[PDB]
Amino acid sequence: FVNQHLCGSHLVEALYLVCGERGFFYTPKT
Amino acid sequence: FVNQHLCGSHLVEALYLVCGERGFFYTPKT
Amino acid sequence: FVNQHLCGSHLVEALYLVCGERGFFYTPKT
Amino acid sequence: FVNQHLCGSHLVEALYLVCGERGFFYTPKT
Amino acid sequence: FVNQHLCGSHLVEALYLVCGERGFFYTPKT
Amino acid sequence: FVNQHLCGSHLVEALYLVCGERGFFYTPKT
Amino acid sequence: GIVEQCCTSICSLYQLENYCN
Amino acid sequence: GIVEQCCTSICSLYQLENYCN
Amino acid sequence: GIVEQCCTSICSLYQLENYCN
Amino acid sequence: GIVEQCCTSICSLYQLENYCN
Amino acid sequence: GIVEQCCTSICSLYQLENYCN
Amino acid sequence: GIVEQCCTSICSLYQLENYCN
Ligand SMILES: [Cl-]
Ligand SMILES: [Cl-]
Ligand SMILES: [Zn+2]
Ligand SMILES: [Zn+2]
Repeated sequence: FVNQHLCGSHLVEALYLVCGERGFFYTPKT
Repeated sequence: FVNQHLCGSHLVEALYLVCGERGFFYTPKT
Repeated sequence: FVNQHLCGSHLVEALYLVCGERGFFYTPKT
Repeated sequence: FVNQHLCGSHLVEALYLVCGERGFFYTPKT
Repeated sequence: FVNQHLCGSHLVEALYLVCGERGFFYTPKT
Repeated sequence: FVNQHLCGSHLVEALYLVCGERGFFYTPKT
Repeated sequence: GIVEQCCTSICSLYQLENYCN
Repeated sequence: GIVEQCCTSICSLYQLENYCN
Repeated sequence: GIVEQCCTSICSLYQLENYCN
Repeated sequence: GIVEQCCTSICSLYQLENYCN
Repeated sequence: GIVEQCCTSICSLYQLENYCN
Repeated sequence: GIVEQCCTSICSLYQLENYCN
């Protein structure tokens, strides 16, 4: 896999793809 | 606003949109 | 809900989520 | 180009892509 | 159609919409 | 990581995410 | 409407332009 | 869970907020 | 307008809701 | 093909890499 | 190439169409 | 954190995987 540059909703999409059925938590700073 | 089916990546995109900086958890297993 | 920073297609996605069955109009400047 | 099913947010993303600066309306009720 | 400003995954979405069943190749520099 | 259904634009978004700078081909006809 | 034209049935990008302003 | 609430069934954006931190 | 506001500044869902049909 | 592998059936991100250049 | 052109400048759907299989 | 890292710098899928439940 390649390194990623992901901002905004793109990161969430990436988390979704990566974690599948496990889900994930999205925890921005501040 | 409205009630709609929100599935998969669209669901987490909506969570991103609603929660933003608070963050969120996506835990499909419950 | 949180405030949003939405450019490009992200705004349209947001309008879609917000307006649901009502639909919406997307009217950029110029 | 092609003909395809375009639904939901994918539909409005396509409208954004086709209309861009002209803007568009998404009016699912007709 | 309008001209496009597409970065990142947005370009791929655009290619997907444009090429439909034909598919496409995505070939960034470097 | 996980195995999931990846269809349509979501499929090519995943390919973008996995291949990135290598690029990829999306060839649904095979 | 657009949903019938493009989601339920299929449409081209040209037909999509019908819904631009 | 969220999938049942929002995907299988439908939910509002308010209900979506149930899953924020 | 809203398209520019949300991208150059911020905007709220409530502002967005004004653009629903 | 990819659609069969990943959409109709399921695939991993590793299998997705099969379609990179 | 097209990936850079569309992001640093603009590109058209017609240019994109060149990248279909 | 990861949300900032991936946007201001880069991040890997493997780093992302740490955020799965
Ligand atoms: Cl879908
Ligand atoms: Cl973006
Ligand atoms: Zn989708
Ligand atoms: Zn984006």
